[PDB]
Amino acid sequence: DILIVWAKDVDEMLKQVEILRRLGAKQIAVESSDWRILQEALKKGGDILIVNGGGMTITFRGDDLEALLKAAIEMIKQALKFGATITLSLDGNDLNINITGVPEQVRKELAKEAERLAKEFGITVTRTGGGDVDEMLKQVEILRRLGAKQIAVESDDWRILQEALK
Amino acid sequence: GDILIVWAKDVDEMLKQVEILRRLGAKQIAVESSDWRILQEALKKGGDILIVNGGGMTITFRGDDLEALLKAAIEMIKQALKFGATITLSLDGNDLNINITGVPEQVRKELAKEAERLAKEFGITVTRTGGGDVDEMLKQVEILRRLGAKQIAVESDDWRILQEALKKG
Ligand SMILES: [Tb+3]
Repeated sequence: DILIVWAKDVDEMLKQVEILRRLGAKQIAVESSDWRILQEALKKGGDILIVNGGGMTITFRGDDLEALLKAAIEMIKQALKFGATITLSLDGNDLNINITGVPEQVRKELAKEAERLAKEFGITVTRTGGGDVDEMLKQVEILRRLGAKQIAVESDDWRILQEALK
Repeated sequence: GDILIVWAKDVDEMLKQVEILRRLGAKQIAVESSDWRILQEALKKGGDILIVNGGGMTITFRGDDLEALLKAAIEMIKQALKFGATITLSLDGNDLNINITGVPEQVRKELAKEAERLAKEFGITVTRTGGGDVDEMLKQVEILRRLGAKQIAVESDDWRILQEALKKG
């Protein structure tokens, strides 16, 4: 079997991999949309790299944790209406919202609603993951040239990302 | 070539995605899902690499009032984030499906109580299900292997789930 560490933070990733290595895990894969986490996973001896090229992460930032929640609520209602799977975690002043299981048209709508909500509630929003096909080709080659022998690519929607196979 | 993973929560979308990749000449396609039906269907249609990702404390709210499920959803997110938990939600017809990870068993018990409380308040049912238990995962993994899964991976953001899966693997 393979154990896959879904990693959102480089230091969280390193701790999780070491915890599993300590207990004798022989096949550790690290999964991220963050190229930095994948490069650090590779240096620390991750057996498989999984490039997550699908979904979307919306991060609301602000010292008013109430205002982050109120924006996150409107995103959640919108995302659930579109049939999304939504994962939420509060990491300091960052409310992290991962959205999967929706097509590109819905990704674009939820990104614009996230930007609107940020201004309405007077907070900051950053969007990551589901980057362009050229960037994925470029960064996957960088992983290979760094010595990555085992790369998998993951998406909930291959209708655009199929361009990467041509 | 690289192994290409199709993440799926719908069986029909899963098959369409696998066909897109197969049409372009993808040699090794993996299917990833928390839904054991979708993983089983991936095997029936000739797949053999599967990723199981649904581990943790799984709770289902059920009701005819969509707006009451939505309200209970919001309140559970508030409560989860307060305890520093990671919360995954999906609205599947009249069922709001929730998975809680990143916390110890002591914190799991507290969020289960608040789930039963919010069920009563908003006039909906809660099913505290062992679907996310690693014992349930191992049983379902054995079924996948007997249905022809040659490569199984267990995925989580929670080191506690992967640790428990390693020890019993
Ligand atoms: Tb995955």
